Amino acid sequence: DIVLNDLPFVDGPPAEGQSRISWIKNGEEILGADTQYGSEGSMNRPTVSVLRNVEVLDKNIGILKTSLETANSDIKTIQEAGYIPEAPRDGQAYVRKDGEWVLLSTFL
Amino acid sequence: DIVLNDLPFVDGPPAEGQSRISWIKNGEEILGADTQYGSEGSMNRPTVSVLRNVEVLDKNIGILKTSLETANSDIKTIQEAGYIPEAPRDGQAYVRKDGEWVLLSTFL
Amino acid sequence: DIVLNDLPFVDGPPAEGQSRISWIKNGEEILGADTQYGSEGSMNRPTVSVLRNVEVLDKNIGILKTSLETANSDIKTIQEAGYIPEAPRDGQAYVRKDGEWVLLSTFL
Repeated sequence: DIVLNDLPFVDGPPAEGQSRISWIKNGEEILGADTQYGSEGSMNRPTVSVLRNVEVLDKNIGILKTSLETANSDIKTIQEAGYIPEAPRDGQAYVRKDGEWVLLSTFL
Repeated sequence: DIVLNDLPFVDGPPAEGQSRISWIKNGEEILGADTQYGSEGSMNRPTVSVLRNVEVLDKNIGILKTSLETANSDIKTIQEAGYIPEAPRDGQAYVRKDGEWVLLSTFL
Repeated sequence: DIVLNDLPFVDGPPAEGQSRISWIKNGEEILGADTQYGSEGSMNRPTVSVLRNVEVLDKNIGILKTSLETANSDIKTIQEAGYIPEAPRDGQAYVRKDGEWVLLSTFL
């Protein structure tokens, strides 16, 4: 069975591998980042955690995609296998000739 | 066909089961939460809605995973079924013996 | 193979079709939107980008869903095809009659 990543942040009690998101609180210092690409500061904090979740969802979609591509290829192989369908169910015996079922009695 | 959950929040006119996200507006009071795990306050508001969407995406990925696991098991069953491939198409009749196609004429 | 959309915003160096998310920075003017449904303003900015990503994930899940629905239908068709399983492997020849394998020798 398919193993996916759990979301790293939750708005509620966390399970293994998870942390509880920290929403912006009244009373805490309201801050942003001090570099051009940093993500620190309370104003960014919960949004960063939501993005961490989004990155994991993207990876999980990729895991499903790979498995589905394999399923699609496996299906195509089965479709191309040339498996033979049932013969008539009419109390008569059949043999295989030129991609069809032919009565055994025509040869006896 | 597979039934997934619609995203509960949209940045545009909503359809059934959806609400329009409320971005932070100039003039409104800029607030956070008053408890350690609450998510209230304008500073959190749109981020909370985006997280609601993320939670639904996670569930939808799970629905696809379950369906794909069933597909994978169904494919494995077909692969293990021992279905028989076509016989030669050469104007001759064939019968089945020891997992192969053998000429009927060898028995007559 | 299945073609999905790349996420438009990343917290790191972008690849083709991507932009680097701009987190809220100390020193920049802290602003929201000036209309009831606009998303402008630094306070909304990274959250908007995360939502853009969420919208793309939703679309990608839909692409997988369509492909998986086709796989499921293709599997059902194979299951309903009436393909014939192997005959006994016992050194004897078999012919097909009434949905079963019957010994050729019973007809000779």
